[PDB]
Amino acid sequence: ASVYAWNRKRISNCVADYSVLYNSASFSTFKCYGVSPTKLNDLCFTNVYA
Amino acid sequence: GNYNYRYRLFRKSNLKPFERDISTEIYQAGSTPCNGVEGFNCYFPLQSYG
Repeated sequence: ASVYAWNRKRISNCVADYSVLYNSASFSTFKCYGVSPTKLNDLCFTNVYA
Repeated sequence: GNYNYRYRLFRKSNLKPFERDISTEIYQAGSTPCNGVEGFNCYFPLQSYG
């Protein structure tokens, strides 16, 4: 989608394997400002907005 | 901007009490090994204050 009308994807009621997304080499930018990248597979959150 | 003061943002494990670690070794934050070479998920342990 376009930036002025960015889609908001809600991720909930499921298990997320952030290691698979993290280890992909095509991602040239992976910057987390409130959490640790290696702790994403251990922490739990109510819902995720994408 | 004074950059003479540096802090260690990344380490593999926590320090012991009254332990000084001055090692400038590259940090493996990802699945791909670094082998002492900077790059993706291979960040310098020392960062300077602004």
